[PDB]
Amino acid sequence: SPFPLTSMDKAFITVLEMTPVLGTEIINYRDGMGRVLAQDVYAKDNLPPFPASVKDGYAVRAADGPGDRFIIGESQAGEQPTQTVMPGQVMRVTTGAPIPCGADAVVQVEDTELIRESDDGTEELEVRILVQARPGQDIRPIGHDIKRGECVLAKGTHMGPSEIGLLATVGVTEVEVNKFPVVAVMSTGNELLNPEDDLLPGKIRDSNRSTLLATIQEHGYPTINLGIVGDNPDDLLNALNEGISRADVIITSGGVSMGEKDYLKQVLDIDLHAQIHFGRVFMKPGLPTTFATLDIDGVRKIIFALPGNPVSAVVTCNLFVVPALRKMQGILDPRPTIIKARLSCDVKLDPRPEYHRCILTWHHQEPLPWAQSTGLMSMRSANGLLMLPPKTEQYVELHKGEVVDVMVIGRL
Amino acid sequence: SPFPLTSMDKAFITVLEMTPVLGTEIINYRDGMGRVLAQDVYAKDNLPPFPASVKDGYAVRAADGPGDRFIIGESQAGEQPTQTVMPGQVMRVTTGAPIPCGADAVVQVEDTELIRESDDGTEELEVRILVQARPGQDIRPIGHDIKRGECVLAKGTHMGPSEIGLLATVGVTEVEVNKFPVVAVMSTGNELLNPEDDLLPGKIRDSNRSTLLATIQEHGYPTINLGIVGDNPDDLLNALNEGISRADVIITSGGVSMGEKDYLKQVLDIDLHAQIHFGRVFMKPGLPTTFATLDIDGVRKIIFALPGNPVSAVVTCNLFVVPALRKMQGILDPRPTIIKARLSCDVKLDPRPEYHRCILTWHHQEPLPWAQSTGLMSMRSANGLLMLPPKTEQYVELHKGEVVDVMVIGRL
Ligand SMILES: C[C@H]1[C@H](OC(=O)CCC(=O)O)O[C@@H]2O[C@@]3(C)CC[C@H]4[C@H](C)CC[C@@H]1[C@@]24OO3
Ligand SMILES: C[C@H]1[C@H](OC(=O)CCC(=O)O)O[C@@H]2O[C@@]3(C)CC[C@H]4[C@H](C)CC[C@@H]1[C@@]24OO3
Ligand SMILES: Nc1ncnc2c1ncn2[C@@H]1O[C@H](COP(=O)(O)OP(=O)(O)O)[C@@H](O)[C@H]1O
Ligand SMILES: Nc1ncnc2c1ncn2[C@@H]1O[C@H](COP(=O)(O)OP(=O)(O)O)[C@@H](O)[C@H]1O
Ligand SMILES: [Ca+2]
Ligand SMILES: [Ca+2]
Ligand SMILES: [Cl-]
Ligand SMILES: [Cl-]
Repeated sequence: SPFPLTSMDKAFITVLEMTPVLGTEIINYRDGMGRVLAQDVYAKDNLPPFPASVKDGYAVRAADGPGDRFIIGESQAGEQPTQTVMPGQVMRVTTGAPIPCGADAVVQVEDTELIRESDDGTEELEVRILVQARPGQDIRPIGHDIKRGECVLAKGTHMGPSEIGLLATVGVTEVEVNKFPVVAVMSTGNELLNPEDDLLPGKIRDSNRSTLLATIQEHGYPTINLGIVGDNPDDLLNALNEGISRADVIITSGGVSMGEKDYLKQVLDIDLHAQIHFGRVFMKPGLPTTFATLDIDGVRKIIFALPGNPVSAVVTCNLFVVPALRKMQGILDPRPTIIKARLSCDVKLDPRPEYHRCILTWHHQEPLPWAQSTGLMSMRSANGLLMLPPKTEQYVELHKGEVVDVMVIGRL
Repeated sequence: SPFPLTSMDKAFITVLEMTPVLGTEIINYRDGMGRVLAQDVYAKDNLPPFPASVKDGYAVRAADGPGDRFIIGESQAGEQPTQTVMPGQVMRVTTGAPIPCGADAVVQVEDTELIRESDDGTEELEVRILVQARPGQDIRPIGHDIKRGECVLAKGTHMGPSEIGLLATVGVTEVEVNKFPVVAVMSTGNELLNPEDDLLPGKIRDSNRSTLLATIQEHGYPTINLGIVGDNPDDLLNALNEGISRADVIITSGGVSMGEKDYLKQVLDIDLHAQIHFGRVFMKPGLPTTFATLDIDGVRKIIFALPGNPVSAVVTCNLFVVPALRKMQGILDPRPTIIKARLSCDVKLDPRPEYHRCILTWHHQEPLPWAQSTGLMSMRSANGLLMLPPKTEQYVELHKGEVVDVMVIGRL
C-alpha cells in the first residue's frame, strides 16, 4: 500500500478523535503546574475568616462621627482581639488584622491625628478622627473574597501559578488531575550514530531523537529514550514492543517512505497489529507522516511515525503530536493557538499547504507581529510555524506584509 | 523614610541595570533547554559528510542521457559504496545513501522503468532512465548543509529544541552556558499558616509562597522554600541571611508598607547593610514594592521585597522579578514581550499606571486578540498582564474594543 494522501484537516481531526484522555491520579498541589483538574475544588473556610482591616488605622464606631477618641488597645495581624469597642473608643488596627467587636468601620491613619501618647512614645492614647466613616469602610467582611462552600476551581481547569496559590489559600493540598502522557522516542536508520560518536564512513549523527525529546520535554511531559534502531523489521518490532510496555505514546522518525529499506508501516500493520489511520498527508514538509493506534487490554496506545528529514520531523511533531499530548493530559480544547502575523518576505505557494518555522516579533505600536521565517535575530529560537495556504489558479504567491496564520510553538 | 515614589519606568530600568549576569558552567547538550550559550559552537564535520542522495532512485552519469542501463549494485544508507559507475551503468540509491564514484546525478525512481530483473524478483538488473538528468540533481554535496569549520551557533543564543538538535548534529555534546539563578522565596506575617494547616483564630493560609515559587518554576529556574517568617526583625534577618547563603535571588512578600509591624526595610538597610534602590513604586497594584542589592565578596545578591496582597505579589513578580532572572541567566534582551490587544470591557484609569491579569484570545480571522481581565473561559490560566496608562485630564477611561498593551506572562 502506497497509502492514500490524506488532507491535513482530515489527518489532524483523525489524530484528535482517535487519541484517548488519560486516567486520573491524586497529586500534591505544588506539583500541579500544567495539570488539568479532574474534580471541582471547594473552599471549606471563609476568606477572610474574620472581618479584616484593609488599612493601617483605627477600628471605630461610625455612629460616633469625627472627633477625639480613647484608644483602648491594638489589633495586630494574627491575634483575635478580646476587647469590645464602646462609644467614644477606637482600637488601632493594621492591614489584615481582625476587626474587634463593637467597631463597624476602619479609618485609615492618614485621616487621623494623634493627640495623646505615653511619655515614652510607644503607646498611642488618644486620636482625633477627622472624617465621618461609612459603616463597613476599609473592612473585608467574613467571606468577602471566598465563602465556605464555594466552588473555587472547576474540573477542567488547566492550572498555572495562580491556581496553585488558590489551592494553597483554601487548604486543598491534594487534588485529582489527569495523568501526563509518557512519551517514548526512537530514531531509525543504519546510517545513524549517537551524538556522542565520531563519524564513520557513510554515517551521520542522530539529531531527531534529541530534537523530539526536547520538544516534548518543553511541554512538561515525561519521556523515554528508545535509542537508534536499524533498518530491519525484527529490531523495529522489538523496539516498538518496548515502547508500548513503557509509554503511552511512541514517536519514531525515519523509514516511512516507500524505500527499499523502509519497514515501519509493514511492522506496524502485520507484526504489531496496529491500526494505521493515515500513512501519507498532503502537506509540505511531511508527506509520509503516519499515525496508528493499538488497543491492548482496554488501553489505547498511540504511535506517530514521523518523517526522517530533521525539519519534517520537528514540524510534524509540533502539528500532530503536541495537540494529541494535550488531549491525553486532559486539556479540554487541545488545539494550538493561531495568531495573525505579517510575512517578512515574499513566498511561493505549493499545491500542498506549507509549514515553516519562524520567529514572531512585535514592533513599536504596530498592531500585528511580523513573522520572519528561519534559515541578533539568530539569538532567538523559533516560536512560530507559518501556515501557508495551498496555491490556487488565482493565488500563487504571498507578498511581504500580507497577513498569514502562525501557530505558536514557543514562548513569545 | 517613607521612600520616594519611583516611577514605573525608573523602577524597571533600575532593576535591569543593577542586576548581574551570572557566571558560566559546562552542561550536557540535553540539558540546554532555555540556556544561553556563552561560547560560539563550530562544526568539526561536513553535513552531509559524503555526497548524499535526496531520493530513492538511481545514481547515474548525466552525460549518458536517457536510455537503458545496467544496474551494477546498490548504495544503502550507512554503507560507503566501493564500486565506480562507468558509462552505461547506474547504481540503485535510497534517500540519505552515499553517491558512488563515477555518478554525478540521481534520477528518482518515478522517472524510470525497471526493464530487467532476476527470476526471483529480488535483484534489479536493468533500468530505463526516462529523463535527462542535470549534473548534481537530487544530490546533497559534501558540506551542502553544514561545512566543517562553520560557526553553527553564536554565543548569546537562547536555546530551544532545534538548537539542541543542532548540537547533536555537530557532535558538540558539552557546551558553556550561563548559570540559572537559584531563587529563594519567603512569606512574612504573624497571621500566616502553612497551606497544610487548619485555620486558627486570627490566621489565614500563606498563598504567596506557593504562587511565587510556581511562577519562578514555570520559567525553569531552581527554587528554595524559606517558609513563613514572623513580624520581628531578628527572625527576618536570620531568614534573609539563609537566603543569601543558599540563593542568588531572594523574594519576600509582605511587611513593606509603613505599618507598626513592618520591619523588612529597616532590616535590609540597618542589619543586612543592603542598598535599597527603591522602596515605593507609583503603580497600581504594587505601591510598596522594594528592590535591594547586596554586594558580598564580589558577588551581587538581589532582593525583591514584594507587597503582601496576593494579587500585588504575583503582578509585581511578573513585572520586575522575571526580567531580572532572565538577565541573570544570560538572555541578552531580557524584557517582556508586549502584544497589542482589544479590551473586552470598559475600564477606569487611575493616576497610576495599572496592571491586571487577563486572558488573551484570538478570534476567527480577526487580526488582533482580545484581552479579557480575570475575575469555559475559567478553564484557562492568565496568560497576560494588561498595562493600562495613567489617566490624564483628556483620557479618564478606556472603552471596549480599544487597543491596549498586554505583557505576555503565560503560554498563549
Ligand atoms: C480543521 C482544523 C481543526 O479543526 C478541528 O480540529 C475540528 C474538530 C475539533 O475541533 O476537534 O482545528 C485545527 O486547529 C486550529 C485551531 C488551528 C490548526 C489547524 C490544524 C493545523 C489543521 C486542522 C485545522 C486547525 O484549524 O484550527
Ligand atoms: C521604560 C520601558 C523599559 O525600557 C527599558 O528598560 C530601557 C532600558 C533597557 O532596555 O534596558 O522597557 C520595558 O520593557 C518593555 C519591552 C515593556 C515593559 C515596560 C516595563 C513594564 C516598564 C518599563 C518600560 C517597558 O517598556 O518596554
Ligand atoms: N534521526 C535522524 N537524524 C538526522 N537525520 C536523519 C534521521 N533519520 C533520518 N535522517 C535523514 O533524513 C532523510 C530521510 O530519511 P528517511 O525518512 O528514513 O527516508 P527513507 O525512509 O527513504 O530512508 C535522510 O537523509 C536520512 O539520513
Ligand atoms: N503569604 C501571604 N498569603 C496570603 N495573604 C497574605 C500573605 N502575606 C500577606 N498577606 C495579606 O496581604 C495583605 C497585606 O499584607 P502586608 O503587605 O504584610 O501589609 P502590612 O505590611 O501592612 O502588614 C494582608 O491582608 C495580609 O494578611
Ligand atoms: Ca532511513
Ligand atoms: Ca503583614
Ligand atoms: Cl518529509
Ligand atoms: Cl499592594
